[PDB]
Amino acid sequence: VSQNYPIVQ
Amino acid sequence: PQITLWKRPLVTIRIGGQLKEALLNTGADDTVLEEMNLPGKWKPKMIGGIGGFIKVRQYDQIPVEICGHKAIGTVLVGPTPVNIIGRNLLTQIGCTLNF
Amino acid sequence: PQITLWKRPLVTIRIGGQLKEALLNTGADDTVLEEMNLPGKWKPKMIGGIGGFIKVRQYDQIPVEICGHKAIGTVLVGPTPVNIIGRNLLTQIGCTLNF
Repeated sequence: VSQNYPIVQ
Repeated sequence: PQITLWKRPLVTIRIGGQLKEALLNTGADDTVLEEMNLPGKWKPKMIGGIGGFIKVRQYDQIPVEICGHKAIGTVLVGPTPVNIIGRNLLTQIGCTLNF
Repeated sequence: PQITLWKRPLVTIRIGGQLKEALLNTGADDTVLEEMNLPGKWKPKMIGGIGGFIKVRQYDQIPVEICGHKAIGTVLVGPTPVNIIGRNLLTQIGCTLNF
């Protein structure tokens, strides 16, 4: 499964 | 080039001769863009992020142009906090992490 | 080193007398680790990405050792599906993107 971890506050 | 991480590595890309700013994400498997209009047919897909799974639209073989660099891969269009250029394309342009 | 991106840039770090795998994520602003025990006072915070938001605990000046180098900063600890080393610690170890 396609994993995409951008993170924003 | 060689971009530092003192600030979000946001560069510009011309997806299908159209300009939109996106983030270079070594933490993403694919390239995800916020509601955009690409032609051709598409397959719905499920991808996962920090919070769970979401439904995104899939387009195959779209010509992307990251900082004067030619790349042709799969772009996903769906709700995403920011536009993202994932490893799927970053590789095609010989991008690497060095420290 | 020179991490190529044809596969998740996972590396080994060392924090609180523990070895753990983390992801070199240039797409994250802070550093989020899976639930664990760190010493000191921490404050709440909501961080979000694709999929939603999760409440984390923020600890400051925590000494980390990314795949071989020193680096103390801010480590957020919460229900993250994977450990992530953000741009806050990546810069401290002089990390960059080159394509």
